[PDB]
Amino acid sequence: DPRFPHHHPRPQSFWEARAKALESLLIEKRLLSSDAIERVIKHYEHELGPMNGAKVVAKAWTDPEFKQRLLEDPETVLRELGYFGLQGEHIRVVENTDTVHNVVVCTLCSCYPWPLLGLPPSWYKEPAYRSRVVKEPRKVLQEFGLDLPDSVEIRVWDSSSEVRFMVLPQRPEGTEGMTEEELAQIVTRDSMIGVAKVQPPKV
Amino acid sequence: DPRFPHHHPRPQSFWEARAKALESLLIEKRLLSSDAIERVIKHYEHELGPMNGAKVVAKAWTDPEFKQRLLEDPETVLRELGYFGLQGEHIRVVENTDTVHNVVVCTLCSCYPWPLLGLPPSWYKEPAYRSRVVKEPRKVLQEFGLDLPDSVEIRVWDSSSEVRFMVLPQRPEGTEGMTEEELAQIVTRDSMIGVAKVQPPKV
Amino acid sequence: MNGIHDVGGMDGFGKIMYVKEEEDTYFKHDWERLTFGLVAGCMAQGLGMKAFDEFRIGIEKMRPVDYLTSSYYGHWIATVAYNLLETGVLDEKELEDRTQAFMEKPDTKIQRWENPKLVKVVEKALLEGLSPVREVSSFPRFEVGERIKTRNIHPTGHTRFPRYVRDKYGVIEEVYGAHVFPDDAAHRKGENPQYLYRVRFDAEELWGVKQNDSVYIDLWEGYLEPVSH
Amino acid sequence: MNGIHDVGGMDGFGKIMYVKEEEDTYFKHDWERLTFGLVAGCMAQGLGMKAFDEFRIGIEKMRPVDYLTSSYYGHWIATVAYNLLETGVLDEKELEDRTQAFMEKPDTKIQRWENPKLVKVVEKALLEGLSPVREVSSFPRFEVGERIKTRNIHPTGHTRFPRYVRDKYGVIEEVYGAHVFPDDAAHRKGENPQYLYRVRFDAEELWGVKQNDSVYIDLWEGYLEPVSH
Ligand SMILES: [Co+2]
Ligand SMILES: [Co+2]
Repeated sequence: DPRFPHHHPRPQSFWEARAKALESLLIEKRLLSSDAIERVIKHYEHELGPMNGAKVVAKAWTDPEFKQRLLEDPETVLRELGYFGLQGEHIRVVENTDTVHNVVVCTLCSCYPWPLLGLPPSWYKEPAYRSRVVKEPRKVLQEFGLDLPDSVEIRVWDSSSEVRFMVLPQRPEGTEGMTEEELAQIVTRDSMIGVAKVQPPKV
Repeated sequence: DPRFPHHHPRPQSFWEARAKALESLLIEKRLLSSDAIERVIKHYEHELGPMNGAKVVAKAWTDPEFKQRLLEDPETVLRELGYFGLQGEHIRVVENTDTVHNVVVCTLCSCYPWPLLGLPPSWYKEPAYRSRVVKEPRKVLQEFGLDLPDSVEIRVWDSSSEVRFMVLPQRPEGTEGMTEEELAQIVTRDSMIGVAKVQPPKV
Repeated sequence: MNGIHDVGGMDGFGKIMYVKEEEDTYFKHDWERLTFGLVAGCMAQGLGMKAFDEFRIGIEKMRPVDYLTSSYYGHWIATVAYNLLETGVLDEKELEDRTQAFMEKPDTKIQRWENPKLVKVVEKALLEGLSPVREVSSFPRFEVGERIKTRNIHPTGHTRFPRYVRDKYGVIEEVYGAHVFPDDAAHRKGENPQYLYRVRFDAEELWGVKQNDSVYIDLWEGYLEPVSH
Repeated sequence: MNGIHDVGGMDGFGKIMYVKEEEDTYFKHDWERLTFGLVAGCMAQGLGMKAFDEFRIGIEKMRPVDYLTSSYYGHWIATVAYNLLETGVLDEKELEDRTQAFMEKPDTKIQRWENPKLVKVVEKALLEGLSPVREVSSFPRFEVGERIKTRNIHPTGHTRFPRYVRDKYGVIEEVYGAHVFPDDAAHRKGENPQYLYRVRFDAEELWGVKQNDSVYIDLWEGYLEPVSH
């Protein structure tokens, strides 16, 4: 025990107590206000969400010119739409095709384009996904229920720099006739990460 | 919590309870006897120890012929001395010189020549030593109080196969006149692992 | 550093706990929501953290057992405390006493205080961001299409050079421009911009197995080296 | 597998808890002494384990958090249970109930039983050992002094090919002969002997830094490949 300190992890309560200790200290010293701490929670829990990226996908799914502009100079296009911000300053959009499939990850931590898709999924920041997706993406995808043929190239994008990536899925073969606003409703968060494909609204 | 099972480690009591559960089950099924479980504890806790290797070092420190025989065909020499057994079937003896220093380890687990030095040190099986000794042996050695010049080559031996290694330290410059049995008393366990040098009996 | 956070390519972490997005809750506890604020609040003012480089190193320095056991937002708490202590914003003994106090009586309420002034600062950061793009006079060494070779180096400090791509051959896909160099900025050694490149690697080169898979990653010029002839 | 046990080259594990040998106690608890017996007892009879290959894999399969938290002898317990279940020597539900029982009332005594017959078997193993040396008809591919190159492969199962030496150049120092191949024996696929070699590596080749240090390690022929021209 005295020679095996590393065997014992700090209890979950410790971290909770530490966060409170930090909050009081920063406030007490007039370094951080309470209304500022709330502004953030409100902004990441009720203001940002996958809904933003969904609109981008829907617009590109219905406007060939927009799509091109988006794939060539994504940073400019997104800035005009207003989907810009902390951890979303530089974004690249990768397109899925019948022969190419894209899947993003952050093996080192959990980098995700907050301004576009909101906060990341719980499994996205855990070791299981981060460790395996780069070495055997096909197996990992099966676990999500996505079985891709061997003729389909899988491209894994690891966010090692401040640059973030978003996946532009293919328009399901059941739509046609639907409007932009109606298409934005079928685009799922997982489809923009590359772990799933948008299912046809047919059924 | 329900999606974060890997965050919680099994309590130390679980392992203890498991060992007992195993003991009763094996005994109850007449697969393992109690007098057999004791024979082993007695053999590794009271029969084997660093004392064995110490005698080998002392004999080589006083018999040039033995030393040569030992360095060339160690397996045969050790078999004649009787220092043979489980996890000690194949052993190699590496010699330290004024320009060469040897240090053994088992980065993958904790392989150690039981029949020769007994059970390994507590720090020898922990991650700290195993992870660093192969990349920056000099720093690790300083922590043990051993500061080696840059002109001295350090050879790290990682026990990846069933083959085990033992370090033959240099005879301190304070002995001379001492007998074999008297020299065996100054050879330390750590000196035969390479993390320390035998200090001169002068002081 | 070759820490536990660099899990790329490791085995043993088991299956993925997949959950439907409409059921995957963001924060389960109040202290987690608090942490997000604590992080965004300090960085916006440059308290202990100018950008995310100093933030990631704080996490990487955690003890392996704490990194795997504490929750995700536990990592954020560790780095915020690390950085505030380092930069002397808060005293060691000062923080320890509070932590213990809140572990004794977790229900203890905190004096509320407010001012729209800071709130305006935090909003500025959330909407304007912190682009690491900079301007330099150096001429980039590599060009799109060129075959590259990652250097075999093992930095002790922070670095965005994951182990699974060291000492491997790849192809430059894009030249982003110059970005703040993590390895230096994270240790307060000055954001010394360096050209950033997106390099593509084949599964065969990384894992020794022919599969129709490939990995794209962004590497700083200081991690790459030209192919010898 | 690229598991948490392959710590060679990692950072973050902190300082070494050095302790004087005359003060470093072997077993602090009785269950630890028990474990040693449990391990040596089964392997001597070939119960769940013929040699140490099946034994090491059992540990490697542990959950990362359990491997870092349980004590050293906790690893031994995990593998013994793993192997006994796998080989069907003991039933899953059968072991779970006992474990729980002993967690409820740890003071529960066990019926003592003995027989010098098994004791004689255990002694045989402890004194004769389990040499993995075998005889084969194959001609070794490499010779002492030859410059070699470790293969870039990432086996999913057991292997004694640590990550810090993959895809690196080295020099054969010795040809031991043929030894049981871990990668197969550990998974009960047959001990398919292979020539074992001791390869020497320079610090520069492994860590990209010129230092007067070198690493010696034993690698099976299946991990090595000839240098292209
Ligand atoms: Co990240
Ligand atoms: Co070992």
